[PDB]
Amino acid sequence: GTACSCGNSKGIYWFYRPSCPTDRGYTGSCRYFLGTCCTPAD
Repeated sequence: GTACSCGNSKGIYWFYRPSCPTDRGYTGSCRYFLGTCCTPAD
């Protein structure tokens, strides 16, 4: 998986995908170099 971390939140970042499915319990959303970083705590 495309791992991404925001402080303490750990999740997955999507490549150029402006559509982050928040139904996966995503807590935060950060800008990762290659796309949208959707971070819950995985």
